[PDB]
Amino acid sequence: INDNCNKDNKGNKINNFWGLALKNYQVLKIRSILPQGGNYLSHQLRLFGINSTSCLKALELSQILMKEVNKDKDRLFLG
Amino acid sequence: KLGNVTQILNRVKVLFNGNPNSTWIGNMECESLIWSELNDKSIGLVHCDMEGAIGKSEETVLHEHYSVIRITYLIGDDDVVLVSKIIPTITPNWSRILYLYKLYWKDVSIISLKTSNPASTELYLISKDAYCTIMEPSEVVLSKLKRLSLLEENNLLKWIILSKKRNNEWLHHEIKEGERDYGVMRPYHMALQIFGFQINLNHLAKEFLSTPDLTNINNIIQSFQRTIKDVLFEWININKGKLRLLSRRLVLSWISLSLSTRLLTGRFPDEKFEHRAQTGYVSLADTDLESLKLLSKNIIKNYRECIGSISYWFLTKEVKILMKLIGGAKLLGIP
Repeated sequence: INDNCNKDNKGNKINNFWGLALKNYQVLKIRSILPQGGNYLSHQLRLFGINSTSCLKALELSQILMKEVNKDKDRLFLG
Repeated sequence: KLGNVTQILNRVKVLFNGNPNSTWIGNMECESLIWSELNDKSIGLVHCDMEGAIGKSEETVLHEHYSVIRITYLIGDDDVVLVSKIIPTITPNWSRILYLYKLYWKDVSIISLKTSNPASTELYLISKDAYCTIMEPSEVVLSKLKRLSLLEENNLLKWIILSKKRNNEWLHHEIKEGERDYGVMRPYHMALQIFGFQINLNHLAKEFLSTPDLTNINNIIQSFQRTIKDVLFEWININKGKLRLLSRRLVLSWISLSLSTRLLTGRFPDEKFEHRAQTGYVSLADTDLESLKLLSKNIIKNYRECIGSISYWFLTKEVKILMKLIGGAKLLGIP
């Protein structure tokens, strides 16, 4: 049932990517072409990570990756 | 958490021969090991999430990025996607990395994530197509690189500022609307729960505030009472280390009490607590103790008047932990 639910969710959220779809102002191409000190206000949304909470960004980039990466080849992770 | 239904544990391989220096990217041993282990198979994407310390100089960062590019050339076949993370710096000579990526990859996309911190210069580069033929030594390539044109520099800086402002506004809107909502979580949080991640509110509370549970408000009340009476008794009994330790204990007790009452009732007992946490410190005075619903007695307040008010400064790790705790209390409780 857990695998079925995972498959259902990942096949259902194709149109809208979990309320995190990127707009046209966030992606740029080099060929085509901070505010107040240091504030950690973005960490209120990081509530599902114990060792490393940086698992929300992978969910955000997953749309672009599954758009343009092959799914039948292995992957390599550095650092 | 999933009970190994997807067999994720069995399909993770580690590149390691036993010798520690075969792991950092800037060494030749790591490249040799990766080439030896992966030259006979095809991989799709190379994800390089370096830590990017402020201590490291620009030369080291460019060296690591060149090493990652060379590794991708060596082992990566066609239709390979290189995902990397960069941290631009206010030092004017910072576009050498962008020139390097342009030189080695024709199709490079720069992305400013909205989930990441909108107050730090963090960007993600996705490179797809490659055209170079000969990978020259690191020294000559590093000496070859030059900065970018001023027009492009200003255009990129303006775009970065605009994207950061938009991301900050979106983050504030999401925080406010999540606090407003009654009892439902955002779709990405539910997706993370379905994938198998675990809520860290109880864990962070346990190993930062030393409170086994946050819903047992009464026990926290008596614990805070004992803590305040003990700290005042020791302070009037009498050096710097003991004062710092007891101040830390008192601040931790107050933070635990505030977290518990916000989680249960639905409102913090100090409207300035959120702003003080955001700027990165916690202040405890006699005024808010008096304004607090009567739990301590007059003698405790009079003894507190000897100290009056204290302000404790957290560092980056404690600020992150406290900020996550506040976010969890906001988004996992009644409005």
